[PDB]
Amino acid sequence: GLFGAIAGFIEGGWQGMVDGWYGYHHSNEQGSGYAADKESTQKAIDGVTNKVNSIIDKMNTQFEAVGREFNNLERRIENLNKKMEDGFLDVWTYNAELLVLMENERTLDFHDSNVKNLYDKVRLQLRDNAKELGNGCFEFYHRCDNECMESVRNGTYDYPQYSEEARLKREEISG
Amino acid sequence: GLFGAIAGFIEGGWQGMVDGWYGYHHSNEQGSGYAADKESTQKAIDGVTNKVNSIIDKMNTQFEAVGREFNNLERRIENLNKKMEDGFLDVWTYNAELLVLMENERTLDFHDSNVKNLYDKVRLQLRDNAKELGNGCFEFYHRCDNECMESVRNGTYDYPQYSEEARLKREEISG
Amino acid sequence: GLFGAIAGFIEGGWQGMVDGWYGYHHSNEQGSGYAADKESTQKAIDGVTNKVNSIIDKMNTQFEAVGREFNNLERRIENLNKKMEDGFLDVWTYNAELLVLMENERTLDFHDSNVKNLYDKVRLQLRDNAKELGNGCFEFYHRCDNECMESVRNGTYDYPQYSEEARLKREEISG
Amino acid sequence: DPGDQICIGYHANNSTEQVDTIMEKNVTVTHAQDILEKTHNGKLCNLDGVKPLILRDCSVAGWLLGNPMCDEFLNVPEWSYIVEKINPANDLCYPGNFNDYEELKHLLSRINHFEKIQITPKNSWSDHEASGVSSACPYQGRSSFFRNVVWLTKKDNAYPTIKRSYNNTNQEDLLVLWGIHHPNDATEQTRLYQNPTTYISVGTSTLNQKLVPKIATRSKVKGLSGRMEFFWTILKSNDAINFESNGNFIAPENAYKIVKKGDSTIMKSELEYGDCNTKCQTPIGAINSSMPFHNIHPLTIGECPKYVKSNRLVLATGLRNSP
Amino acid sequence: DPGDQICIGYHANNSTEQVDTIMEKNVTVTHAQDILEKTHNGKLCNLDGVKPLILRDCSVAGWLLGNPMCDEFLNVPEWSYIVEKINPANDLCYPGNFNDYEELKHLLSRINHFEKIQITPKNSWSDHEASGVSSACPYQGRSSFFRNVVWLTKKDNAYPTIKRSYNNTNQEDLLVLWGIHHPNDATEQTRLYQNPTTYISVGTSTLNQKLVPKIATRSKVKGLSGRMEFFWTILKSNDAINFESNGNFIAPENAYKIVKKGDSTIMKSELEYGDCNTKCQTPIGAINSSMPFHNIHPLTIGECPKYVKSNRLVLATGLRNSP
Amino acid sequence: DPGDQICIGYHANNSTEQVDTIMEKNVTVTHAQDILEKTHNGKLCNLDGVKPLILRDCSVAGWLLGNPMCDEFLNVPEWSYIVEKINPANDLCYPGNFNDYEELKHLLSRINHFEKIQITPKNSWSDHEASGVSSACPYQGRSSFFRNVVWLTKKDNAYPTIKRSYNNTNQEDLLVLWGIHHPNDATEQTRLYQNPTTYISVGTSTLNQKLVPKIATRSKVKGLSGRMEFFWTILKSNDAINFESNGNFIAPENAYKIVKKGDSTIMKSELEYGDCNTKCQTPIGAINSSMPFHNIHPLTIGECPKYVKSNRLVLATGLRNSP
Ligand SMILES: *[C@@H]1O[C@H](CO[C@@H]2O[C@@H](C)[C@@H](O)[C@@H](O)[C@@H]2O)[C@@H](O[C@@H]2O[C@H](CO)[C@@H](O)[C@H](O)[C@H]2NC(C)=O)[C@H](O[C@H]2O[C@@H](C)[C@@H](O)[C@@H](O)[C@@H]2O)[C@H]1NC(C)=O
Ligand SMILES: CC(=O)N[C@@H]1[C@@H](O[C@@H]2O[C@H](CO)[C@H](O)[C@H](O[C@]3(C(=O)O)C[C@H](O)[C@@H](NC(C)=O)[C@H]([C@H](O)[C@H](O)CO)O3)[C@H]2O)[C@H](O)[C@@H](CO)O[C@H]1O
Ligand SMILES: *[C@@H]1O[C@H](CO)[C@@H](O[C@@H]2O[C@H](CO)[C@@H](O)[C@H](O)[C@H]2NC(C)=O)[C@H](O[C@H]2O[C@@H](C)[C@@H](O)[C@@H](O)[C@@H]2O)[C@H]1NC(C)=O
Ligand SMILES: *[C@@H]1O[C@H](CO)[C@@H](O[C@@H]2O[C@H](CO)[C@@H](O)[C@H](O)[C@H]2NC(C)=O)[C@H](O[C@H]2O[C@@H](C)[C@@H](O)[C@@H](O)[C@@H]2O)[C@H]1NC(C)=O
Ligand SMILES: *[C@@H]1O[C@H](CO)[C@@H](O)[C@H](O)[C@H]1NC(C)=O
Ligand SMILES: *[C@@H]1O[C@H](CO)[C@@H](O)[C@H](O)[C@H]1NC(C)=O
Ligand SMILES: *[C@@H]1O[C@H](CO)[C@@H](O)[C@H](O)[C@H]1NC(C)=O
Repeated sequence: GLFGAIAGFIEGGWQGMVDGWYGYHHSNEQGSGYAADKESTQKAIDGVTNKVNSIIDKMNTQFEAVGREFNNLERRIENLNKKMEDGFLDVWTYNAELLVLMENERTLDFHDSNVKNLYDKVRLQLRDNAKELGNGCFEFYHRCDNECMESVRNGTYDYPQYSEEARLKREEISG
Repeated sequence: GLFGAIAGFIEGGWQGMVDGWYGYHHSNEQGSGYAADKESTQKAIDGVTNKVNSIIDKMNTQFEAVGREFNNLERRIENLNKKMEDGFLDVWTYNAELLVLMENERTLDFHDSNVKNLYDKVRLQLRDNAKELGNGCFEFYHRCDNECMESVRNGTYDYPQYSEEARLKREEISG
Repeated sequence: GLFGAIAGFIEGGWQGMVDGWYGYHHSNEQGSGYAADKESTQKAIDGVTNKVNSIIDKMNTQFEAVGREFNNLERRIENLNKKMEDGFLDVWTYNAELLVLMENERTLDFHDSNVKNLYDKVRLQLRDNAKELGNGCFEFYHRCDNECMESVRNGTYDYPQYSEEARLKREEISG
Repeated sequence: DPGDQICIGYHANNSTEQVDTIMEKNVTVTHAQDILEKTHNGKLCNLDGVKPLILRDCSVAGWLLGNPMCDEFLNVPEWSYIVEKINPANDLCYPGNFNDYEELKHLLSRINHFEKIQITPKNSWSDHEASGVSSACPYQGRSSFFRNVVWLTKKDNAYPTIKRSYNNTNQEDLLVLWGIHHPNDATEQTRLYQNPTTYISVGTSTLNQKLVPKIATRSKVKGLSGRMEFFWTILKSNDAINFESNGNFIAPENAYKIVKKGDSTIMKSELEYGDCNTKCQTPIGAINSSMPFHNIHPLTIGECPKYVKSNRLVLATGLRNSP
Repeated sequence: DPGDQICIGYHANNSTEQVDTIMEKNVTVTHAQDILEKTHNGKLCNLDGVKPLILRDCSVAGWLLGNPMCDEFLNVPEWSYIVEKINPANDLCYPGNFNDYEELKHLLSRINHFEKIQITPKNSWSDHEASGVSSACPYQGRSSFFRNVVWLTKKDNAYPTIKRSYNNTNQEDLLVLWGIHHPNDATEQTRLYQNPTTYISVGTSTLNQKLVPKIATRSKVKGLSGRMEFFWTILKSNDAINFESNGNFIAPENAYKIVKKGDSTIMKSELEYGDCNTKCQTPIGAINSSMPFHNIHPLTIGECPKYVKSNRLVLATGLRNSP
Repeated sequence: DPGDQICIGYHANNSTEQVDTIMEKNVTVTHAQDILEKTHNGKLCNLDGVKPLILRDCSVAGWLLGNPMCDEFLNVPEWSYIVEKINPANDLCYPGNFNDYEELKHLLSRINHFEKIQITPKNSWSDHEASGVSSACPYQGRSSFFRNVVWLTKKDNAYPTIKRSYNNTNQEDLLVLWGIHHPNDATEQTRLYQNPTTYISVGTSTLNQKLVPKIATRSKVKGLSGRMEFFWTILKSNDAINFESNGNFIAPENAYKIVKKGDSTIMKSELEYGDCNTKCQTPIGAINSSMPFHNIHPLTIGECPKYVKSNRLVLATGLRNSP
């Protein structure tokens, strides 16, 4: 695919995460758990619903056929009439099928763009206070309660405020 | 965006940046400043200009309506003439709106892709001679005059020639 | 392209590689050589073969002109018939020309996305057991035979199995 | 040792729904939206509140002229649209043709309401016989004729020249109908109308017509070698129509006031009334849907979805689902 | 201390222009390009150098036959296109009809110039009276007639048989017009043409026509119950036309040589000349634009943008603008 | 030193194929696929196994009426399509016209085979001379006429009234042809048919026709100013056609049985037979191809590519090629 994320460096989804489309699974001393990133999910539920309404409204003015009748010595214009009406039904049938194929292709790659951007969102936040495992998981270098995990999800995580305990730990691995 | 650069990890554009579409905010000993990357902007103006030329000439052969008159016992063919002409006008009105709707969205994502590729253009060149601050900015582990800055913008930045000073400076921070 | 791989941070293609579209060049003690990633080229051939058939099957129902004759006092409908048939020929000519331009552009960006996803496939496996040179190449921090190279090409590369030999080597450099 | 962790991921579920794209067919997805209505109720219904005019085995010609087997429609109320069978059985009961029939039909599909009136009473024909009848037009086992026109024949042994006129003092326009009889031979001609060489003249502010019978021998149709040929005109308010004839004249008795115009159509269908109500009607059944597309039939009336020839149209709304 | 920096960014401005996409509406952008023309000048102009033929209250029929109220158009110069009102006041002044009118108007849109010539001098009729006139066709307060055809009647008490002929020895083709009068009763037919039973024969290498009057009773139109029916043909270069009649004949006096051929059309509009000039004209105003599209009117003539029904059409050229 | 490496890259070759995009033209690529057929063989061939009916210098009317100069076609075999020249030489040899000709030609495009039969023997006219002949219709150095219709004239000094009937007892439907003669003056009318005032009646289960001659003065065509006007009808199996006439009647001799209906067309071409074979034929040459599109001619018959007005259509299959 166009993306590398869904069915990529992250393989498979979480059946246990049933609150949104995108979010977090954390695993520390205070047990495990899931959390949905609403903001990125909100732009996604709003983004796709804009799409489906625009396509419906672009099609409200579309060819409508009406019956006309002809006698036995009007074969030529009867044939004109039939070929013209058939012609428009083929044109608009092509227009709808091809449009659904094209926007299906973008919709799937759209969710995918949002997964990679969210992953890149936190990788840019933590930096050298964590390790990239390479499958969507980050194992960081200090301890995080149930208000630290919260600080990254609302994007406030102060990097140097945890740099030291981390600095100690990566030197301990460097031992 | 679909790439994460515009309105993403780099926030907002620079009103002080008025020489191109994409570029740099540089800050060394010789003060502050703005600078445009010329090379990538030409391929960008050429790209949008080809698009609009392709979009116009693809529409130059299009249905033209002609007035035709019918008497009072030609209501059937009068009606045929009207549906056929109305029919072609809705088809080409649809064709023109949908093509502009589609290529707008791709034009915006073409700019987003071009910024990210530019960001990765300097990031792949510097590596550990600088740090990603997380906002599009790179802070060097050494000092860069106004002749170092140029070598990255024309893509010649000699890495090993400055690797030691950076490595020393970074160990000083890691102590 | 929209991804930066082909004609981007990777420059030029390899004429000597004649078994696939995307792949690997290895350089160890057992000489050099070229090698194609079969898996990604096949899914790439399947995508394009599906596309070209889809474009053919979407055009199988298309307007067909039939000859009709009119006498010297049927000029209005002779003109109607001619314009209706010419009208459909202009519409289906536009549909085929434009579909080809659009899918050409996406086909080219499909290969571009596929080269970069293969690159991140390898970058994610090695991490700090190798270095990004910035041109599509990885310089290892240990030794790779003709069975280590193979473990990376099929994605079985065991990381901790080389974590130690490597970590020491970069310290010799970073000291 | 393992420290604390955090991971990024996406939703999956037990969906099995598939969408298509141009590079790949049958892709399973978490959430999808079908946008194609594929079902109808198989009935003919009211459009909004308004009932259609459902002819049975009667054709448009049969109704307006008043074929005796079509007495159900002698006075119909306002309709919303009209339904007619492919090959109605009760058409022109006496053999012949209906001049400019297809143009009358097109006019009829721009009309929602007629109000029938009598313009020349059957008891005004005092020098001719106004009781013509044929076995090709039966009513209750006995011979009859069209109810809205009259077959005039000789009285005593004479057919005086007819001069009759009618002025449309109504505010709305009138649909007027009449005919001419073509006999089989010279002998039959003199028995019916006495005079051997005849004509019919009809005049209006815009109509200027002259008809002469064609006397000759033709194949038998329902046992008859004679023919009847019918005509129509629209008589505008405050105009007058003029008839003059010395034989073979099938004269007007009733005509129609055009009371309301609007969107209507003539549907070709074998169905009958279904005692239901809808906002979208097709020849094979009605539609109650919110889908933007449908694929049931191209000839529809009312507030409907758009027609396409597709078997499937389903949109991906969610994301790709893990096997 | 902080060392040196370098940052990545894009252009921004004080722009407020907005474009649309399928996922998001009213997105404000730094650079955009309009491609839809929405303004016209509201007048009728010359096309290139060439002035259009603007009939005022005249129709094509009024013009070509020579309605007495249309003497303005007795000899018109070369035109670029023709402008006509929806319901012109000077049409057929004597009530009746113009045969194959719409086909003739269609022929007219490949013609840019007529050159009128005489076929039969008004003083060449020495055995008929050639001065028929009617109050339905007034000129300056008195009774008159069409100028390009002549109304012949009996002289003394006779209408001898007419045999008249013409060979088109010109290089170009000829548009020839003629007619027949339908009286109200036998007395008028005798009063005007003496012979009770009459005909008109017209022959060409390809035309073989025979007309007979239809004498009958009709409504009064502008006080009259008589009717006139007009006919036309194109006479090929080097062919000949032959006329024969013993009554009811409205003979040709003038005919038209088609001297210049090209592209033209007939526009329906209420406007009058505007002393302006354009290369693209519509029925409600002219266009001076460079946009690839316009949305004024579907019927244009000249070198024009393509017509679409959009209210707005703007293309994103720049990038998304920061709030 | 440099250690061990592994690098990622893509395919290149020495190809010269170019593709176009919406943002960029002439992009060189490793692999491309042509989808537009641009070549034809310039000949007229059989369609599958079946040979076409190639009229030479004969037109369809000439063939069907049996112009004595089209005797090659008196009895043709089953055909796949029909080839007719733009301006055929052997058409109506006696000047005149063919009624509803273009509707008949349209009917013919649903027919693959005729079988000619004789319905009225030339020796059945015992009170008329059935040997009419003209110098405009030559045969072998002598004057002749159309073979499928017969020119009847007076015998001794009389022309009795004809009452003749034919019942189509064939299983298949019949194409029946007939005509009427328009003389130049009353005198010629008397030497050929004796009676001054004549008519022709034709009747069927659906047809009720009456023709009257138009005696008049016309230009000479091929030295003649007389005219012949022809008519046609399709007589259903087991129906009958009835003729009644006292002059100017061009009676049927041979008629055509519709033996096979199917897909056919009438092509306009100047070319001649080429003893070849194809499955796709156009008026200017045949096509043997596997491309999904072609640009040779819009008028084709058989199993063909889709027609477009493009000069080039090439699809990108590979990637961009490095110099
Ligand atoms: C219409 O007039 C043309 C030309 O003028 C005539 O030619 C003189 C001989 C004489 O008849 C003059 O009084 C006329 O004005 C005429 O064409 C000519 O016909 C004559 C007689 O055959 C020949 O000279 C020649 O055929 C032709 N001359 C020229 C210079 O073209 C037309 O009659 C004839 O036209 C030609 C083209 C043939 O088709 C011939 O059969 C035909 O009768 C005349 N139109 C008609 C319908 O008679
Ligand atoms: C039918 C009837 O009784 N009409 C009465 C009037 O007679 C007619 O009225 C009209 C309108 O007022 C005209 O004057 C008619 O006269 C003309 C005409 O057209 O103006 C006079 C022309 O000179 C004459 N032209 C020729 C060449 O003969 C023309 C024609 O004869 C007819 O048009 C042929 O169809 O008629 C006139 O005939 C009457 O004047 C009025 C008042 O008394 O009352 C009406 O009832
Ligand atoms: C149909 O009958 C009506 C009713 O009488 C006629 O309209 C009236 O006629 C009177 C008598 O001259 C006159 O006051 C008006 O013309 C009209 N009055 C009203 C109140 O409507 C009508 O005759 C006349 O109608 C006008 C419009 C015009 O055609 C005139 O020439 C005509 O005689 C009758 N219509 C016809 C066609 O005879
Ligand atoms: C054409 O000839 C055929 C052959 O005889 C007629 O069909 C037969 O007509 C006889 C006469 O009454 C009768 O036995 C049948 O009607 C029929 N029999 C057979 C074996 O075919 C035909 O005339 C008749 O055709 C039928 C269909 C019906 O319309 C009847 O009314 C009619 O007399 C002849 N065609 C015509 C037009 O008369
Ligand atoms: C897609 O799935 C449907 C579901 O039954 C199946 O019938 C069809 O054959 C499938 N198409 C392909 C190309 O496998
Ligand atoms: C988009 O902007 C226009 C102009 O400012 C405004 O009229 C319109 O209402 C906006 N869109 C919506 C959905 O309101
Ligand atoms: C693209 O290349 C072809 C190959 O010669 C050339 O004919 C054509 O002119 C080129 N395109 C343009 C726009 O000139």
